[PDB]
Amino acid sequence: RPALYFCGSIRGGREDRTLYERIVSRLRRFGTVLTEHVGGDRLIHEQDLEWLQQADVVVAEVTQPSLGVGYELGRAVAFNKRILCLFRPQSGRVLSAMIRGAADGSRFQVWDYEEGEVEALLDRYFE
Amino acid sequence: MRPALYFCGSIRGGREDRTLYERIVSRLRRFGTVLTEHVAAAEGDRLIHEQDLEWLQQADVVVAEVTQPSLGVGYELGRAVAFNKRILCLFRPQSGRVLSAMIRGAADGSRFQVWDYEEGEVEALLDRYFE
Ligand SMILES: O=P(O)(O)OC[C@H]1C[NH2+]C[C@@H]1O
Ligand SMILES: O=P(O)(O)OC[C@H]1C[NH2+]C[C@@H]1O
Repeated sequence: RPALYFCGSIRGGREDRTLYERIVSRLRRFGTVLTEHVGGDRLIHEQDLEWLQQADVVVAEVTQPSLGVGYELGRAVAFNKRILCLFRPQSGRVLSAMIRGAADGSRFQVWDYEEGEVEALLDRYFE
Repeated sequence: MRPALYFCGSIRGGREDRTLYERIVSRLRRFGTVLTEHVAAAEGDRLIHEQDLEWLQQADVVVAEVTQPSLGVGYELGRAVAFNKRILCLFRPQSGRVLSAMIRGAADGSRFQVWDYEEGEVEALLDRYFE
């Protein structure tokens, strides 16, 4: 059972907070989830990085633009983590080229999806 | 040999601050070679990622305007930290936003600096850091 780290916008905005709760709930079926979503900012940075380094898979919902989500993904790539990013084209946004373009299709995957189907998608990824 | 400076700022996260980014890039060009995806208005995704990452890896200093939330800007900063780069981040409290804890909290006051500023003062701030 993998250790899972979940990334999603907070100070970038909480528009997708309910969807993040669904994602985290489904991820908890497959492994232990660490996430901020359940001094000062230095402590948050250190704690989030600690949990990210411990994870077997980093899962990020990348629809809402966020510096912190991007930063976590950049650190995760440099740590050579297995990464799953989830993006909703129905938002009308174009996903950052730095995230879409970082994908290699194996270790770093980016999946476009419709909101209602996120649980099934996670089921498929996590077998 | 001119110092190599990489400039980060939101694009697909939103172009609200694009005119300000042109001012920053123009000032940075006084101090060294500027590498950036940003193009002055008067002038696939894997290709963009690889090109921007190569420029970042080749830079001495990474300068980011971090007021507009952006996945790409954050990703570049994360890669830059792991690449052992010197980093300067610029944030405007007049936006009313609370800057991401991952950026504010990554600061160490020397090789990763985060400065709050007012828009009309950005050239003077850059002159201070680079002189
Ligand atoms: O506050 P931000 O939106 O910039 O970043 C939030 C992400 C970074 N750390 C926790 C969460 O995944
Ligand atoms: O499109 P985004 O906002 O996600 O990211 C833009 C930054 C990432 N690469 C160029 C620029 O600095």
